[PDB]
Amino acid sequence: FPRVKNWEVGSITYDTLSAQAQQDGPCTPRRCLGSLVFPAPEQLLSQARDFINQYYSSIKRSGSQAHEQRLQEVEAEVAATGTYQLRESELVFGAKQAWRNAPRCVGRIQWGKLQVFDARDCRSAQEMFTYICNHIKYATNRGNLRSAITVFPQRCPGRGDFRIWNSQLVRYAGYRQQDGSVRGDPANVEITELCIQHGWTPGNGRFDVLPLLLQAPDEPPELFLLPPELVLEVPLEHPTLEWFAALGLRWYALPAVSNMLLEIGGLEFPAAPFSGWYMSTEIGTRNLCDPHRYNILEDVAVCMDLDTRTTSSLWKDKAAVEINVAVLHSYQLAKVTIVDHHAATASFMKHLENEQKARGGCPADWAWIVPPISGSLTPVFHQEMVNYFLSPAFRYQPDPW
Amino acid sequence: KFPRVKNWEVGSITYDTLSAQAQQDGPCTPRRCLGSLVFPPEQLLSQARDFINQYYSSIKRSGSQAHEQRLQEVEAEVAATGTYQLRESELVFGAKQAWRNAPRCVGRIQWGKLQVFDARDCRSAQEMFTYICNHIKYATNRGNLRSAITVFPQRCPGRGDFRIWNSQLVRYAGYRQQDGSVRGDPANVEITELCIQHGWTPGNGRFDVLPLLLQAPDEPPELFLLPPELVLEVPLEHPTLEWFAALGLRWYALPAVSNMLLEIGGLEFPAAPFSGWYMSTEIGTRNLCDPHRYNILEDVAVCMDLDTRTTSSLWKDKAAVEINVAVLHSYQLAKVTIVDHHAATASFMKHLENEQKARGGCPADWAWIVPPISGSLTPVFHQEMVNYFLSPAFRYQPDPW
Ligand code: HEM
Ligand code: HEM
Ligand SMILES: Cc1cc(N)nc(-c2cc(CN(C)C)cc(F)c2F)c1
Ligand SMILES: Cc1cc(N)nc(-c2cc(CN(C)C)cc(F)c2F)c1
Ligand SMILES: C[C@H](O)[C@H](O)[C@H]1CNc2nc(N)[nH]c(=O)c2N1
Ligand SMILES: C[C@H](O)[C@H](O)[C@H]1CNc2nc(N)[nH]c(=O)c2N1
Ligand SMILES: [Cl-]
Ligand SMILES: [Cl-]
Ligand SMILES: [Gd+3]
Ligand SMILES: [Gd+3]
Ligand SMILES: [Gd+3]
Ligand SMILES: [Zn+2]
Repeated sequence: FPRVKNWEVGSITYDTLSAQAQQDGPCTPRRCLGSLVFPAPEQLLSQARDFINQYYSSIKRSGSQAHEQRLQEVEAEVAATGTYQLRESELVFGAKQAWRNAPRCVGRIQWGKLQVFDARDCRSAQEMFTYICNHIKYATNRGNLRSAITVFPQRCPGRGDFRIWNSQLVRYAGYRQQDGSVRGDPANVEITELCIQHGWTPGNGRFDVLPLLLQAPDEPPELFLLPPELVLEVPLEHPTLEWFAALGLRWYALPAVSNMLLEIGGLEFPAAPFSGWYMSTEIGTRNLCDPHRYNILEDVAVCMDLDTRTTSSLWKDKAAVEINVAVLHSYQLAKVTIVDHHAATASFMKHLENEQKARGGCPADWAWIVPPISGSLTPVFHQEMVNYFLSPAFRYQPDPW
Repeated sequence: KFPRVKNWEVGSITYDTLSAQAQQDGPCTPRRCLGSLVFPPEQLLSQARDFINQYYSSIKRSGSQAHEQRLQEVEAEVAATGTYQLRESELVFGAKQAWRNAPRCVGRIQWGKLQVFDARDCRSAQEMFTYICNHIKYATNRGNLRSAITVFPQRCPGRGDFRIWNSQLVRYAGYRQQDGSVRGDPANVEITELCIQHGWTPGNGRFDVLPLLLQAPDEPPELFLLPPELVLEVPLEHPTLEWFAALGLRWYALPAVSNMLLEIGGLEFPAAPFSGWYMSTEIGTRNLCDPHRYNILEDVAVCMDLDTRTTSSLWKDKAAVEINVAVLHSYQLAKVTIVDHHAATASFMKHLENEQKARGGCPADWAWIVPPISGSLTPVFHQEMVNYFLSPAFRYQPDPW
């Protein structure tokens, strides 16, 4: 078992949980690919049997009558139907484990506090849309955000997939420009083009909320506009730099990932959007300061009267810190849940300790856990981590187009 | 078998064909990634053969004249003596290649400009001290730093090793207390306790330069007071924060690692101190602000009148940036070579493109290349990287006790 050192404290643990890692990752003893972003009945039975084992351990009924009977129930169903159905309590437990197991999520101290909406009876894209609106309404909760997931019907033989084509429920349009630039969010150029191609009349602002493209099985995707009142947003201002408000920047309250696959016990839910709340660096650092995103860093630094002609002034670092301050101030002013990178990483350390006692380790992707600014100022920088895949899990999946 | 690697800023794709040559297995497996961990008889001929082939290809002389001839003499040397000695030019080429191959080094754009001092005819700590002193004075060069490595005699059985006991040639003392805690540098509490144990008169301050412990084969170590005019230091001041000087902070000009083991063509050099020049985050962020190092971050924030009562004021981030400003300002005013993390990472990207063409890839350790502040503000953050082991190499080794 790998030994894991924390260099700030000097302490040492062994990740015995990694030994149970089911699926395989991208590294070998020849070479590490840790930094890469994107790395049959008997085998369904095998995954199902293991998850069922997990569930019955969690309810302190391991090896019980009910446990054996559920094993045989799942075997009979797979033999007879090629698949099987989760009980509602198993789905709730599966969804929480998927969050708990997500190595790149720094917010996992909260994994047990998750609201699971069971939309496995959903029938169409219209019903899907209503479920999604209710998720957004509940999660947003007028700024006091609540973690949630809505699970749409599972992949099953004979029918197509439910799919949300959008990568998040709230996304700003990215318009390819006259001269070749992008107006709005460049991360969303492709989904923006798909939306117009599917009948959306575009806007031309920098913060135009996209419609949803919702796909029912064996159906073309269907365009749905979100009611403006469900989409809570936060104008960005800076507590001391009054000119900052004249940038006209905004961001939305709810981070709701909608393009990932939820796998539980070998069953695959290709549509299962989940939401929590933002860590301020996602917005302040990545969304606003990535060169390939809104790319405001230089314009802010010029306004700050920094010397932008030499890197050694650290104008980039200074302007990025004030952009992050503005995000935190703006969300607190608006009374919208947000966490800074110091508090989030400090809570993730408590998660790693809880997980050490509970399971013998914690799958964690150092390069995603450490924030994109002030890395070594946070405790996770000095924490060695073991990255591996546990199931239940959220997986990436191809775009449906 | 050739890992695809993407740069997410530009969207460009390369393939790392050089990874196919990786000899020494790393710590990662398909089951788990350990990339974030700091520290994870005639086989000598295959390593020697391989390194000689490397030498002659780099000078367009493969399969010709001196190549075969040199292949035979290394065979003969090992057959007769059980080892071999490097040609001077091979020693030069090997040191440069070990630097070039160092995955954690962001400064490898400089890898072709390296001054190699050949101390292979050394004997006794007194002689080492003279070599180390020539190195320091040459490398320092009145602040116009020049990269340099002094190569002490190789290892052979029956005879003990040459070892420099200090991790670096310049280290500040760490003195324990009537209460456990440390005055000075806590990274060096241990070598400070050894020097004191071996007869050194300790100081009282927080920036006392430690003396050297130099070890000849099979002889106990000898203390050596470094010539005080040979240790160039920089008192730290801030361009606009006048009180920053009064904090009494200093750092030394020359980063000279003196505990790593140079391996070329199967031969091992336990004493081969290499030096270059600092990247400013090394001092301003890690050495001064790590909680287990000088841990000055809150002291500067108090002086800046920052709100240390909430993490969301980003007082840690603001103080951090100013400390880094003060390092860059002080070193520039003292006319001592230094490179900020923006310039350094931009040059590393240049290096990768150079190495893609010259060798089909480059071993890079993402967690070490990305700077410890403002990570995603540098281009290397957005570059996927492949980590693997090539020879010749700088390898870690046990403390000589
Ligand atoms: C409650 C507060 C939450 C916080 C503060 C938080 C924080 C984060 C952050 C900062 C990331 C990195 C995203 C990026 O850099 O693009 C992330 C990734 C992730 N989070 Fe969390 N999250 C929260 C809630 C949730 C919930 C409720 C779930 C699922 C039920 C979840 C599952 C995931 C997954 C699967 C990823 C990986 C996404 C990927 O690989 O691209 N998170 N989280
Ligand atoms: C010329 C300017 C140079 C710069 C700016 C530079 C920069 C750096 C930095 C920032 C690190 C990370 C070390 C740490 O965080 O503790 C590093 C590591 C390293 N450097 Fe360079 N370096 C330079 C020259 C050299 C030279 C001349 C050599 C050898 C001949 C070298 C070999 C290494 C090695 C082996 C490591 C890995 C050490 C470790 O893993 O702790 N560097 N370098
Ligand atoms: C539930 C949740 C909470 C949170 N705070 N972030 C995310 C999250 C965000 C992004 C967008 N990035 C460009 C920032 C990408 C992902 F893959 C995520 F998982 C998800
Ligand atoms: C030649 C060279 C140049 C440079 N800029 N740094 C280093 C360097 C520094 C440290 C100390 N760290 C705690 C910061 C550790 C290492 F292993 C290094 F290699 C070496
Ligand atoms: C190429 C590199 O792996 C990539 O930029 C990663 C690094 N770490 C990250 N970490 C988080 N949290 N989010 C990200 O998008 C990334 N991107
Ligand atoms: C645990 C983690 O791997 C460790 O703190 C590493 C991360 N990256 C680093 N990068 C550099 N350049 N130097 C370091 O000491 C470290 N420490
Ligand atoms: Cl986002
Ligand atoms: Cl150092
Ligand atoms: Gd004002
Ligand atoms: Gd303008
Ligand atoms: Gd006062
Ligand atoms: Zn790895």
